Amino acid sequence: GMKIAILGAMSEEITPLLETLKDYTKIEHANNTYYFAKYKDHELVLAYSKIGKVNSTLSASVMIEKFGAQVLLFTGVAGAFNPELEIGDLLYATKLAQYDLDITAFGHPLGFVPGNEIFIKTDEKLNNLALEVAKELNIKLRAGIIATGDEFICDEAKKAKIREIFNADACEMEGASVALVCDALKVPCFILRAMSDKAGEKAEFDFDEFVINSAKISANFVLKMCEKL
Amino acid sequence: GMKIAILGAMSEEITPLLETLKDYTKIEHANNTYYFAKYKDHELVLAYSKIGKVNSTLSASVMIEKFGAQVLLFTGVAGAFNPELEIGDLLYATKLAQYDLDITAFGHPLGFVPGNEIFIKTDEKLNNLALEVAKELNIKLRAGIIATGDEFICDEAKKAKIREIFNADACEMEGASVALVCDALKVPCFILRAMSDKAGEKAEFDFDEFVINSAKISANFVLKMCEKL
Ligand SMILES: CCC[C@H]1CN(Cc2c[nH]c3c(N)ncnc23)C[C@@H]1O
Ligand SMILES: CCC[C@H]1CN(Cc2c[nH]c3c(N)ncnc23)C[C@@H]1O
Repeated sequence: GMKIAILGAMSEEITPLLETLKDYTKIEHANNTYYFAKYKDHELVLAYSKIGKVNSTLSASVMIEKFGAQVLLFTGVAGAFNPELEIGDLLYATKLAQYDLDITAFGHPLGFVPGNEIFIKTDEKLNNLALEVAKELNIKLRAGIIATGDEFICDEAKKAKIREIFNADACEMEGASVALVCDALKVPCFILRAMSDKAGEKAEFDFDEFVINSAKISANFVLKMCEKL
Repeated sequence: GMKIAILGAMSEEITPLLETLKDYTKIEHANNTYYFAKYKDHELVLAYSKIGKVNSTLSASVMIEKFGAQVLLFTGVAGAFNPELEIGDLLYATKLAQYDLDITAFGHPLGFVPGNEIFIKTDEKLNNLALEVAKELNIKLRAGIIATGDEFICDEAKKAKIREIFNADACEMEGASVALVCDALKVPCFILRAMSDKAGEKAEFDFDEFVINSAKISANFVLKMCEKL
């Protein structure tokens, strides 16, 4: 009966969970709304953070430090880099980096600042739980590296560069920051993304067309994981 | 009295305060150390966050949500954009933006995400307090706009662009994120920076030469502000 945080970046990523849960209580905090529900005897706290690294860092910190979350599941969409990924495919992050954290003028690798590492890992036990849920429900699930930064990527050259440097399978704007917070606060973290676009030419149009559906796929999956916790 | 958080990004920005305080208690939390001291009968919490937006967001969130800080003073160094600023000069931020928060592909202004604003303001009463301290101690103090992002700027073209878009007087990697956290959590925030470099060609060398001294200037000033709180 651990307290579980479920976090997305946008309303579209969390609204499907709220509609499935049906009954919940709202609390205004940190210029946002935090939702509280009981799901199959688990206390849940849910929110969308708003877009980007700072917003998602704040929400993760609030869910743990203020509301006492003991596990955090992130659900949302992402831009696909690995050519085997199609729109709608699920990817969980084994590790994540910030591609736009840059003090390389002083000789450091891209994504590195003193005191930290380039990559942050997610929780092994949660990742193994996800694999058993995927097997149980006959859902295709890929493991990979996610590159996080505060830009919407819609450029083939930029995509290729980030993929080359970090061996990244997808990009988004919240994962590495959320995973960093959870690691710092000793909370098991799981980062799941469904592909909404391929992060190249006209990715903005694919995102618009597929965000609602891809968000539902990821949302469903994390709610099934809550059952096995 | 109110509980005061004093936050920097690097050891160089906070160590001068610790040496002045002499006596304090260290607590390991959020993969970092938080320092607790009494200064002229004011309860302080101090830390350096480590570099960048995510790290500084986390520390500000911890200081407020976990440790109950009621006011937050940020102290450190910055890269000067306004040509009237010289190395060592003090600038407090009236407002701040994230120059590298970019969903402009969907038509939004640079620095904007839905639910937030382009600029975040600092606390008027703290800024006026700083002006009285500057007058009292005969210290030159300038007000300006600070642009925040996760890159060390050492490029005249980048400097010119950020200055043009945001009317920014200086740049750094933590201010807008810290100010955003404080605003979200209803905590008065003050952001003070002493110039370490001019953010152009060979800014890395100027930073190295002047960081220790510039950091001490900012650190001294925020400690004097604590006396008037
Ligand atoms: C408004 C769009 C930005 C949302 C969607 N989300 C994930 C994402 C999907 N496709 C992406 C791409 N091509 N680049 C970056 N990130 C993403 C990150 C922000 O919360
Ligand atoms: C590795 C050094 C970067 C430190 C110093 N700090 C302020 C700063 C001074 N000069 C700057 C410039 N030209 N660009 C960005 N930021 C800065 C931001 C990071 O915490």
